[PDB]
Amino acid sequence: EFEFPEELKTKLQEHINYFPKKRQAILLCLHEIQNYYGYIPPESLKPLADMLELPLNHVEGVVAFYDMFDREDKAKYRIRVCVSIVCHLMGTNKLLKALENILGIKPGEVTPDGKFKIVPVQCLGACSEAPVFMVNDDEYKFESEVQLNEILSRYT
Amino acid sequence: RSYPAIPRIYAETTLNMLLKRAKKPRVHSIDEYLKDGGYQALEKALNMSPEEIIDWVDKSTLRGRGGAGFPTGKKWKFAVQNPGPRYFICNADESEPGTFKDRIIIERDPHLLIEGIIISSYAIGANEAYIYIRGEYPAGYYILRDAIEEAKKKGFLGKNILGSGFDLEIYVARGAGAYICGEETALIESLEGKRGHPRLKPPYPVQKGLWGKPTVVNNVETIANVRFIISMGWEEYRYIGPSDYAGPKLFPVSGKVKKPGVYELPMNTTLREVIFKYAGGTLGNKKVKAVFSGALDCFSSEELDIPMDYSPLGFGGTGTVIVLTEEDDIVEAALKIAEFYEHETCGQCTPCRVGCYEQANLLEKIYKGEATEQDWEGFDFVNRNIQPTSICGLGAVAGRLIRQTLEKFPEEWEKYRK
Ligand SMILES: Cc1cc2nc3c(=O)[nH]c(=O)nc-3n(C[C@H](O)[C@H](O)[C@H](O)COP(=O)(O)O)c2cc1C
Ligand code: SF4
Ligand code: FES
Ligand code: NA
Ligand code: NA
Repeated sequence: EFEFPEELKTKLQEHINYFPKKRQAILLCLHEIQNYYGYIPPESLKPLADMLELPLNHVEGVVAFYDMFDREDKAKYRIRVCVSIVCHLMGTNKLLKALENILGIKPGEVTPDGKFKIVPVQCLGACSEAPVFMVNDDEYKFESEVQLNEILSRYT
Repeated sequence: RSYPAIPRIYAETTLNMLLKRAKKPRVHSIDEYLKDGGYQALEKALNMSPEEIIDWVDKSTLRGRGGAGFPTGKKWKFAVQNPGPRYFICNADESEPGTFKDRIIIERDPHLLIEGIIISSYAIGANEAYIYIRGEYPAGYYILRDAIEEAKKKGFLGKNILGSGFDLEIYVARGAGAYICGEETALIESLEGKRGHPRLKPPYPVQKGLWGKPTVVNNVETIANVRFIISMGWEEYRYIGPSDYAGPKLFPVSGKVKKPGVYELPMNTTLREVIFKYAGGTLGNKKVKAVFSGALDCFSSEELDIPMDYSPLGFGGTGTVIVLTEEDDIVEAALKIAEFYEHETCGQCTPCRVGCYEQANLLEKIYKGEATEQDWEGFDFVNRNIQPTSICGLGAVAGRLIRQTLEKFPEEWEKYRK
């Protein structure tokens, strides 16, 4: 009943054809789906399971295990905020405060328009530039609220 | 093409090897790499026997840069005693707190890594290699995919590479949020399209790895040394730094220092020198209270004169240096480490599963001043009992740093108990 748009199906097929075995493509596929929809639709997994030649149970288990994937909230832009030791030391809390001031939301929340979701994450591997955040694939050092406001204004 | 935004991590080198290009914060493409003699070590290696390459890498004293410090040549030698086919895997999962050394090679000098992968693969007779890169490094992924394409177009990958009869494809796989997928057996499970669950060892991957076949897993930084060993020879390589722990080493330094960034230094450098000589000293010239070796160890200010080597009294680990100064609350910092392990246990082993959770849950109570006497005693017990029955290193170290803070900073902990 649920079916991938052809352009997305094409991209999933590229991934599945890329590695020697189809099932190796499962994470690339799930990244692609999340990119396309703004989350992982529950209904997407059975079709994905079929393309990978895997039981649905397997695909469900994988989505549950890997923290980057989100089956619950659609968001156009995921603001991943590092909450691990170095960012905490150097001012995660200031970043979160600035985010609440600008966007009106806290970690785990999505703005009402579905535009931004704040996602607390473990160390992003940019600790010298603490406190670190990502907006989808883009990554930044937080300097101040004025600076953050300008960065976020680039995402429409 | 354009890549996602990356913060420009500061990088500095006294050796001009791994950071010869990566000291500049931008992508160096194949033409720039070739200008400097790029891929010539590969050409040399293809005119050598695999056995000879293994021998040089052995005699270089190169050790694993991914945390366990296993001798690289010995690892390769073990793999090739087992019947093929064999697989080569580059571990680019780098997810330990404080640790950002591998990404600057990936993102700025991808060809240094690729050249090392091809040589390494040839040495062990692998025709299929992988890079497993964490999902939170999207720019590195796209950079690597593009660099691999560049290398193919110049004839360094594919079939019958430079007439040698050696065939190689390098596949790039992406993680999806699990620190545990840096553990080599869980990494392999993820490559096989499964959850990142570590396997009982032995067997070690070099005997039974990807699809049950001999598999060498090496860290990005480890592999980045291979070009130099072939180019210079093992003798000259061994003249870099002290003769026992030879070669360049990357040190990702963060926290309360004036110049946070990645430092390429020899391993006779002391921790004190890393902080004060290279990283510009502390913010506000405040006194050093502790150094966290990622999420593994906590060194006190009485332990700064140690060498940054793999010796028994040395810093060890991955050379990750997080600096805390006199006003930083050690218990608050310990909670952050507990939170990390809570978030990253894969849950297969009961004391790890329950222990990582309880350690963080109780420490949070302690930090907030809501802990009962039982909570205090429970915290101590759990901290000491995460390791039993553990099948991987996470369970073995989840309480290690925190226990060190308890031993080295008793007065601060006592304040929370009173
Ligand atoms: C929980 C855990 C996480 C690990 N994470 C990494 C990692 O991100 N990168 C890495 O290269 N090794 C990591 N390792 C060590 C690997 O299992 C392995 O020893 C290493 O990749 C081997 O390459 P090397 O000999 O070049 O260090 C981790 C180990 C454990 C126990
Ligand atoms: S020790 Fe912990 S992280 Fe390692 S396999 Fe067991 S439960 Fe998983
Ligand atoms: S602690 Fe935040 S990027 Fe490492
Ligand atoms: Na020779
Ligand atoms: Na990962």
